[PDB]
Amino acid sequence: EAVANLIKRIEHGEVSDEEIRGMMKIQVQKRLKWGYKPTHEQQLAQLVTFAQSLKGMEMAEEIPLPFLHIMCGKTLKFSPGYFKDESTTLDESEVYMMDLYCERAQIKDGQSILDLGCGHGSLTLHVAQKYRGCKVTGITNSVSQKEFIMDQCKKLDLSNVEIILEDVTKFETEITYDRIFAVALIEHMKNYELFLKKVSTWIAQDGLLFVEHHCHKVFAYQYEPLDEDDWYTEYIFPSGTLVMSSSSILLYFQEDVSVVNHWTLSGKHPSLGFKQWLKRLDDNIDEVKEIFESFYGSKEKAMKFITYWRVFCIAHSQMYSTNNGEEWMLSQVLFKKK
Amino acid sequence: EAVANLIKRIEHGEVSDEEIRGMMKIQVQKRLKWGYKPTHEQQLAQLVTFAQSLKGMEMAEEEIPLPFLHIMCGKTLKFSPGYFKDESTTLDESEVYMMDLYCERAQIKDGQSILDLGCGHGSLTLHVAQKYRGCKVTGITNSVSQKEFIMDQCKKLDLSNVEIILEDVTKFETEITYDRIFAVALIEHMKNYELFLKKVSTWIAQDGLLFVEHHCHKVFAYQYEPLDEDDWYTEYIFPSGTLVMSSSSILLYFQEDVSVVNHWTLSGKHPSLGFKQWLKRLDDNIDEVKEIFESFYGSKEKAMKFITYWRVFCIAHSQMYSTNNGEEWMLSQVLFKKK
Ligand SMILES: Nc1ncnc2c1ncn2[C@@H]1O[C@H](CSCC[C@H](N)C(=O)O)[C@@H](O)[C@H]1O
Ligand SMILES: Nc1ncnc2c1ncn2[C@@H]1O[C@H](CSCC[C@H](N)C(=O)O)[C@@H](O)[C@H]1O
Repeated sequence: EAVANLIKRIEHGEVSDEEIRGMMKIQVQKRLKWGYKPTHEQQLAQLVTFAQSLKGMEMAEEIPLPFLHIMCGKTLKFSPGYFKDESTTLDESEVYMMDLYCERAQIKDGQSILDLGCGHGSLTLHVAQKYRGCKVTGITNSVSQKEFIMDQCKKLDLSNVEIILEDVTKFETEITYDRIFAVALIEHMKNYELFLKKVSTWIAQDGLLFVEHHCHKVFAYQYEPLDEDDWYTEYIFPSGTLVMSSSSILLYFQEDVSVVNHWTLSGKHPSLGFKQWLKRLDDNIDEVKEIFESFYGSKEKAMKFITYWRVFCIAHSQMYSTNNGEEWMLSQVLFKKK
Repeated sequence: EAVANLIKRIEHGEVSDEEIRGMMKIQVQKRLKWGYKPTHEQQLAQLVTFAQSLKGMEMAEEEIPLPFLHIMCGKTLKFSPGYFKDESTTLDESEVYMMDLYCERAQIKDGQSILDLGCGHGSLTLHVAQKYRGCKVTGITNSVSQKEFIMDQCKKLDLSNVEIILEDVTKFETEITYDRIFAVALIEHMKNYELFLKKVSTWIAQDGLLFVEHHCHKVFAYQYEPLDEDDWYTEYIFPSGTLVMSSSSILLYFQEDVSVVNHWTLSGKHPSLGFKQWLKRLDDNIDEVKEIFESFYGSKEKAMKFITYWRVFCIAHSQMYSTNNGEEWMLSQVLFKKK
């Protein structure tokens, strides 16, 4: 009704960025009041019941490279950076975070490395160049992502990268790997039990699996609108029904792997990154328009996608900033095979 | 150290119950300030670091008159919390309510083999054996007098499905496996949960389950080390060893040999009310308690030291579990399967 009509106003510029923030603040408080319970007994039961529900699901149920070069940092990382102090640039945050992944996943030169859902190869190429004795295998289901990475290997003279074009949920191999990364991938999964069971078979003897997931600190939820006045949910997530995990949810999925270590990082880090994405978009908006008009085939369709990404950045920067980054945040889990 | 004189003053009856309660409220606020951190990153790191420290430790560190337990405890001599539906619920009712809750949550069925680790005076061992005559129930305790009490109860109650093994659980070797294992208020006596759960996991039969209940803090874990030089509680209540207060989530990090099927907590109101009932029963029978302790401990002064211990124990722990409407210290129940 108005949920369709309010959007078009935003796309015309009738809604300022601060009004967008004010709207998402309303969305945030409704989600938080929905998720929190007055007793720990109820709060825990809500989580366990949610985790059990994922076990009755399937394991799981496009963006122009020139645009990603503008919005994302130099490594095209499609996942948060680590900000030491916001003199930290977007480019610096990508490297800081990937070195943190390497430290926490206990990467050693010479190991075989598997990067599941490698995207445009930020971590695949980071590890391959930093540890030249490693063999790094990335898996992506995107032809253009694989082609970009293989082209980077040429420009960078890398001989130790292989990219496999597959659906991770259907992939099968007899090969095992010393280290497996899944950075911002379980966000696209539903039955974590089946996902971790399959991945576990790929872990070599004494190997490790490192997972980073966006989450809320306490509770988990499917992206379903909260009431009639909720537009964010189906605007940002039009199709499918994905899951926002909680920081502790993977602790309940240790049938085939066991937790070695578990960390969280404050929502400040993803918030600062989304702010940088928006700034880069805005500072180059004319070039963004030409890229999108060429790819999407018209001015109006180009500006709908531009509005999407701006709202995406503004809304998620507000969400992750909530209460000094102590609501939505990042969870990193290190697993060994079990 | 004037802490000794404080202790000797409590024993001679010059420190009121309200003073003990107030002392514990101060202790509680200190422990909470110590444990809580301003960011989840720090809070979680504190818990994971603590869990990892247990993995390098020993499984555990290397006698109460029966007539006293008959007075203080409920009818089944349960040395662990009851479940209070209302505050019409009596102590005796709370024991049965809780043991029936254990049977429900551990999915107990007639005919199963049951192992009750650290069975104490047999509240749950006897509860299950009486309820399910096709079950074979084995309890393990390291106390001769506890075993003898349970076997005497088996005579009185005409039960033939109970065996009590007299053993230290941390050194116990068996190749028997069991459909259901209980560890109720036992890991409170353990340090290396990893080593403990590894050993117990070998006793779980095919498709079997292990049910653990532990007292805990909701968020953080700690060893019973004094917080400062004014802390009397820690070393008065725990005159030996470096025992551990678990957190409600800590066993989630010990799933190498067992994996979590379900996980619940219950409010600190339940243990709080139980300790209040223990104290009331002690006080309502103080003359016999003195008679029992004067005989067992010989001197009226040593008897007073031990009466005082149990009163302070009940007062302080009732206060501790009541903190913030029962939402700080509480009970955690975890159901595990093998592998
Ligand atoms: N079943 C599947 N098989 C392969 N890739 C998948 C997948 N489901 C999702 N993905 C991909 O996984 C990625 C998650 S985004 C993160 C990409 C990369 N890890 C980084 O940090 O930059 C996306 O590129 C998405 O298209
Ligand atoms: N290593 C060990 N071996 C056997 N029993 C032990 C033990 N360490 C502690 N215990 C016993 O475990 C019991 C914990 S108190 C709880 C007893 C019983 N589960 C109940 O709920 O009533 C005490 O009896 C204590 O002495």
